Amino acid sequence: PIREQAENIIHLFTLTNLGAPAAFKYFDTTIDRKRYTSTKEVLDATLIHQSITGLYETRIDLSQ
DNA sequence: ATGAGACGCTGGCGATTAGCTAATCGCCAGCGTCTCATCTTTATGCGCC
Repeated sequence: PIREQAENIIHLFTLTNLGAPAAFKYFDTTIDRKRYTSTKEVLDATLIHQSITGLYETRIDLSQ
């Protein structure tokens, strides 16, 4: 039914939530958390030194 | 002429689970012949505008 599928579509949003990844379920399908076990890709990413309203963005290209 | 709005351990381990070039050196390399002819070219030796 449509209602249950809506509730479980709602359940799926925690995967797209901001922040730490935590587990959840869709019906009986336990959907675990996707942890990022390697931090090598950050080393050549873009450092974002930040400000309280997110209006004043200062960006640093981590290539030095 | 009342009954909604306020939703979790995760990070830091082990310990699986999975998977990959690279640096060093050594080995070891298809080869055998003949015939036949064919042309060149070189060393030396001989001549004045």
